[PDB]
Order: sequence, then C-alpha cells, then structure tokens
Amino acid sequence: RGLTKEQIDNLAMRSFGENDALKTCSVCITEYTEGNKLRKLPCSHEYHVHCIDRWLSENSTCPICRRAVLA
Amino acid sequence: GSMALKRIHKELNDLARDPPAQSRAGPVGDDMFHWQATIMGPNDSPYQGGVFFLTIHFPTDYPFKPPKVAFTTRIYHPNINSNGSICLDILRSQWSPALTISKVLLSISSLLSDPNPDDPLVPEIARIYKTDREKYNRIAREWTQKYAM
Ligand SMILES: [Zn+2]
Ligand SMILES: [Zn+2]
Repeated sequence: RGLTKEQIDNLAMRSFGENDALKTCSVCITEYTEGNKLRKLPCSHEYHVHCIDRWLSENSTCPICRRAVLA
Repeated sequence: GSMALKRIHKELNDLARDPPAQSRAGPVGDDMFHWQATIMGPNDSPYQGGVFFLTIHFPTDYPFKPPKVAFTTRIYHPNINSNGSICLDILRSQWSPALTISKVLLSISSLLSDPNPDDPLVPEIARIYKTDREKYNRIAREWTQKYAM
C-alpha cells in the first residue's frame, strides 16, 4: 500500500543549495549536487524526490527508519 | 532497468574497493543482474571451514524490489531449505531500497552464526536445534564437510 500523489506532495521539498552540506541519497547511493530536488519525510530522513516518490507509490514507510509516513 | 543497472555497478565497485571480511560477490559473466556470492562459514559456528555459494538475481526495478538470494551449496540450517531459500525478513516483508547486497551478506553471516528456530523454514531442523543442540552441531558439521569443503 502506497501513498497518493496528494499525500506525497504534502511532504516538504527543497533544492540542494550551493552552500549546503554534502549528503548521499540512500536509495540511489549518489551524492547530492546543486539544483537537486530533495524530499524530506516527517522522520527527517530525506532523499531525491524521484527516489523516495517511487518507493512511496507502493509503500508507506521510510526506507531508513521504517516509520510510517502518515499519521 | 537503467536506474537498477547504475546502482548495481555502484555496489559492485564499492564491494571491490572495500571487500567484506567473509563474503565476496559479483556477476558470473556479462549479466550484471545475475551474481554469484561466496560466504565463508563463521568461525563460531559448525559451518567453520566451509565455503557456501549463493546466487543473486536483481529485479529490473531494483532497489525498489528485493533481490532474489538463494544458497546453491547444501547446508543444514533451520532457516535455509533444500531449494536454497533463506528465511530472512529483509529479503521479504522488511526489504528497503536503502539496503545493499553487502548488508544482505552480513545479515546472512549473522544468520549462520545465530539461527532463528522460531521462524522455521525447515521445521525438523528447528525441532532438532531446540531439543538436541549437539545433534544439530554434529549434522551441520557433517554437511559442511560433505557439501561445502
Ligand atoms: Zn536518490
Ligand atoms: Zn526515517
């Protein structure tokens, strides 16, 4: 069971900035670059938008801590 | 499987640069979605001295679906059956796209050191593991000698 497009779109999104600390998306194991769109879950773990959105279309938990995304 | 292929190559390169202590894995031939793995028997286990072969087949939508991992070497273990199937939650309901093959291999090694008789894929071996531990150790050593050495 996944989330709807509306529930996914309600999750916060940010653009990786020029001054931001480097992180790696755990889904694609690729380090972020400037301009990347990142989506953060209520548990504060964040991913590439396209990476986590694909997982959440069929699942409802965080890939890292396995907490439910919805209330 | 374009995105899957890139992650498979990434994992293969990371395994080559930082090899895990008791395990190795890589494609058999030119099929990047089909790997062979070898796991050395843990020293604190009746599988000590044995080398256990496994197959790993990545689905086209990896890592959003788990890889199919199965033993090809016969082994006496309550969580591994005669088809090589492995009763490991992270290979089934608990799969996550943040998991990697190297983490799967480490978890399998821990399963060899510490079987879970309360999730019995082979109920008869789990029964013997619960009721006669030295008999389990003897047979596991016998199978390691016959099949894994
Ligand atoms: Zn990503
Ligand atoms: Zn989380």
